[PDB]
Amino acid sequence: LVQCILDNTIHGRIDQVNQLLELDHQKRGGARYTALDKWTNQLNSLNQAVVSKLA
Amino acid sequence: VENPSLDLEQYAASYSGLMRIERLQFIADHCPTLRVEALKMALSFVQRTFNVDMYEEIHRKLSEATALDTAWVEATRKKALLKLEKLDTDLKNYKGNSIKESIRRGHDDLGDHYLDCGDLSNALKCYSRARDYCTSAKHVINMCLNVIKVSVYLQNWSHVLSYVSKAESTPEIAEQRGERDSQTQAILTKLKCAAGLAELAARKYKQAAKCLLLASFDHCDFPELLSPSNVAIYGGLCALATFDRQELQRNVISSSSFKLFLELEPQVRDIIFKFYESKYASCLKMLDEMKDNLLLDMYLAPHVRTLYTQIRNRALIQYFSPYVSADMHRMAAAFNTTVAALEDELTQLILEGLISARVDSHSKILYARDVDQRSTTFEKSLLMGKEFQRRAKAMMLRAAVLRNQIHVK
Amino acid sequence: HADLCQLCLLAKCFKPALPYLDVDMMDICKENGAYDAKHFLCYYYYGGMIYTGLKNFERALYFYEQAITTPAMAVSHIMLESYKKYILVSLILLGKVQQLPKYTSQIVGRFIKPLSNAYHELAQVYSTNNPSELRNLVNKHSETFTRDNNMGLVKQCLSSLYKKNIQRLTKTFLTLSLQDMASRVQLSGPQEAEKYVLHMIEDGEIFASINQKDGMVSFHDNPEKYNNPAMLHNIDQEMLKCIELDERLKAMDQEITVNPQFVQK
Repeated sequence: LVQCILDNTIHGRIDQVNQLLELDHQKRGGARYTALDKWTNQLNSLNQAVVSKLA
Repeated sequence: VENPSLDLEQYAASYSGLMRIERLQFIADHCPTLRVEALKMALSFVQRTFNVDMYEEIHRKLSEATALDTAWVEATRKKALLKLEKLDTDLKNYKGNSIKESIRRGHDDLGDHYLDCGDLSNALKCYSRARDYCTSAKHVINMCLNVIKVSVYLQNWSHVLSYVSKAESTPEIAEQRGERDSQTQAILTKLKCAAGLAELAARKYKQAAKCLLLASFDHCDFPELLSPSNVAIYGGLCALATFDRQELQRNVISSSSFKLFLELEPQVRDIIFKFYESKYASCLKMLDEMKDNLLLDMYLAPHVRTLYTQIRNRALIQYFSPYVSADMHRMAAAFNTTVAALEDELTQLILEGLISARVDSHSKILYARDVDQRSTTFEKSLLMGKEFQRRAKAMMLRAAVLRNQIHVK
Repeated sequence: HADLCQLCLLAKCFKPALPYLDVDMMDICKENGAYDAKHFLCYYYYGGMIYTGLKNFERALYFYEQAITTPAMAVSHIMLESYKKYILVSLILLGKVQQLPKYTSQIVGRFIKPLSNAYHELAQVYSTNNPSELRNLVNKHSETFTRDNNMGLVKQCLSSLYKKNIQRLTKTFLTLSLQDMASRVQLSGPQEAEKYVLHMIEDGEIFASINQKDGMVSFHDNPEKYNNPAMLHNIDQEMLKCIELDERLKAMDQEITVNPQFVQK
């Protein structure tokens, strides 16, 4: 399992304490949150430029 | 410390000339009960090979450690100077004959004497003039060989970087279209191999191995140059530290060109294979034993500490990558340390490094922490709004203090 | 405003001056001439002291910054003791000295800074977490910190170092013994660390629970998910501040357009 996971062949992780393998039935349409993160980052940089234009 | 796998036959047959002395001159002198035997072999070679300045510079220390022919070195100094002047007059005759064909070998031959004599500072300036007298592509091929080898021998890295870039663009972008898919001789193999040694000194390990792995074993064994033994070690250790699993498989594990170098160095081959196969206790243990051997090197010694730390960090991240919760007792045994020492190493990797986990010190279990994407965006967006409003109010007051023209006079 | 803040600062009645410090000044009264920069700096310095006394470091830092950024050509006594307090307040609220605005006067970068060298050294020590070393510096330069009357604001920097280190343990640990916790933060005792964590939970600077049976502290670090109606009202309140702030920006912009001087160029 370790070799497959490190090779990106199996999408999951191993719970060594309980001897479990939790798969990756995840990664839904969460591209909205990443889009909002880019919007916030651009606004943070743009705001600083406007104030520091001349003085 | 014992070296049973290193026989003296392989040690002496790797290097040639006086470049061996500068290897064991200072670092190999910090280990007692080991230099004394090597001094017996050093007493047979250091007198020969045209040594004049180094004859007295280094032997003054070993003299007090304890008849001989003290007058033997006196005669050598005077005779050497006379030989250089005799052949200069003959060369000038060809130049005055207006024969451009015969003068071609004159500049190439005169620069050769500089290397063997010992004085190399004048060779670099002489080679600058020879560049002007090179208009054909055939002439460019010859003078490129000399300039590369002499630059390293003086250890001027600032000038090496500025000068090596010229060799890239000068020869019409690698001989037009490559001259019908490269020549029979792999000259480009030697070009990159010399560059590989320079890049390691520049503290760029990834580019050093990247430009060292494509070496073709067609040269087999070259006694006139550096041994292939340290080439595998330099490439392998830089391969383990900087490239990831995908690049390691593509360039070392499955690349059927560098494996030949791994044959003459079996120890490094076991290092990379065991690291790839997620066997860390064996990979790190035999790496630790090899550290003492590499510490006597002149080139890898200033990089042993940095490379080893990088390798161990990669092992820790790669060990925890497939897990969502990993017991610390199994992890401690696999890393040759104790649970207490493992905790202190992982805290540094969680505070800043690539590991995203939370150590549970009660049951000694390393749980993996996954950030919540939705909450992270809300926290950052609200923080940006708070910062933006503060900047707006401060600017608003700045407008008032600018209109009123207020200053401290 | 400077006089009122100064009067309530000498005789300590900070509450009456709050309504005149919670509003954002946008205009400066010309007062038929006069009104030198001394009055402007006094308001944004005595206001900083007032907020500092009430342990409101978020707005106290803002007030000191405005005084520093005032255009100037010479060092003043009322501006010298505002770079000094800017560092101390930033060390208490934030983890380090905040970066000054790019349009600050050049007098602070060339003349004010060299006099304030005990506070700059304090910031240097307050970059690698070591309370023992910072304790020595405080007792070494103690004569300077007590002459400027900003004593008791450096002792809070001592406490803030311990609380910052505990706030850093939440970035790496999930359950830590009290005995083990009082070994990296140099609290020297599980009993001492027990009350330090308890105080921080009540303030809200950390999310943790103390298990006295095993002598452990579990770091929850799960404050709230953004699915609340209270959070919806919180975002709306931040909305109204920005919406109404933009309206006053538009109003002052329009008066520029109808200015007879503006139309010519």
